[PDB]
Amino acid sequence: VSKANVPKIDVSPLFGDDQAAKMRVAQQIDAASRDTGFFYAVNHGINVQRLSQKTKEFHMSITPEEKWDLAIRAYNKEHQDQVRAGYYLSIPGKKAVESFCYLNPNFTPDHPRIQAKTPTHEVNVWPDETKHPGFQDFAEQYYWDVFGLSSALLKGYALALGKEENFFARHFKPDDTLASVVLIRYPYLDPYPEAAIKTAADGTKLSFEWHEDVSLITVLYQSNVQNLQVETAAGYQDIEADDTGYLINCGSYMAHLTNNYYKAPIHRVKWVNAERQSLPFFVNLGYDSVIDPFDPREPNGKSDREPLSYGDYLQNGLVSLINKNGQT
Ligand SMILES: CC(C)[C@@H](NC(=O)[C@H](CS)NC(=O)CCC[C@H](N)C(=O)O)C(=O)O
Ligand SMILES: [Fe+3]
Repeated sequence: VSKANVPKIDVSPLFGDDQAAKMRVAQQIDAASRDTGFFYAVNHGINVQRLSQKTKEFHMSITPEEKWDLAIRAYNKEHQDQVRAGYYLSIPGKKAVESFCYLNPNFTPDHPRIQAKTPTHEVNVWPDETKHPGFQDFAEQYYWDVFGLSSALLKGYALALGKEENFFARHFKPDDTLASVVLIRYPYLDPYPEAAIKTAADGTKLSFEWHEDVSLITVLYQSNVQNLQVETAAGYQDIEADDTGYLINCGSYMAHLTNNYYKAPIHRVKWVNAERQSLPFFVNLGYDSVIDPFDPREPNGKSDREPLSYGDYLQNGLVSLINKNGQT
């Protein structure tokens, strides 16, 4: 098994006003997006230290009672409004991973999308503050820290594609973004239940099967345990871990709107028996956001693809990923 070329790109110019330096970042984003589809964003300005410090613990201190009380509807029929946000329980002997998903903190009962009961919008659920002091504050703060990094990255992608820097970011707004954070725990287990291990066609033991991400881009922090592989024509290649950087890739909404010029890389999660964290931020637009497709391979830039509303894209994609790769 070979190793994927995953360049480390200093993204710090994307926060500044040196326009040629921003173009030199954009060139690197373009090159990576046309190669394996992954890069590490470094010099990103976020305190990923601990982000990790916490997150395993939140993880290491929630009880079964609290898990049921926060569980999504797949695990708790009483919680019919929790499709996306809440706790995703492990099933000892069967399913090792567990996770906690939250959405835009601005989705409250006052928000018109909550009032209208629009699909994919939910009010976040949180544990008791006294049992988990500082957790909600940390998690909401983190959402906006990674929102800020993601905005800057979106400026890089726009410039890489020959657009003005706000081409994507103008649709990525605190008042309506459908972006989500997931705090994932992958446990060490001895014995590890074979029922929680999948076998790929090529024989590789996996925790999560091949997929394209449902996102515009995905902005991922993981602890220092190698696990991800990306598909290339020559087969799957290992993505090296880097617990100081953010691993970035495009999702299928980007592939759609660029006429597949920036493909959504197919990737999977190898099985590794080690305690680790996987903390994605899925960069989603607003429910009504529409980006007009274009084809940067064509002299006239024109695409015949239909502009997709982001919310309907997300509703279709999240359901499809559950059906194909299982309830997480
Ligand atoms: C590699 C990570 C992205 C992580 N995988 C994942 O998070 C996988 C594949 S991208 N993602 C999902 O299942 C979609 C979660 C969507 C979320 N509940 C929401 O409503 O927005 C892992 O470590 O398994
Ligand atoms: Fe993924």
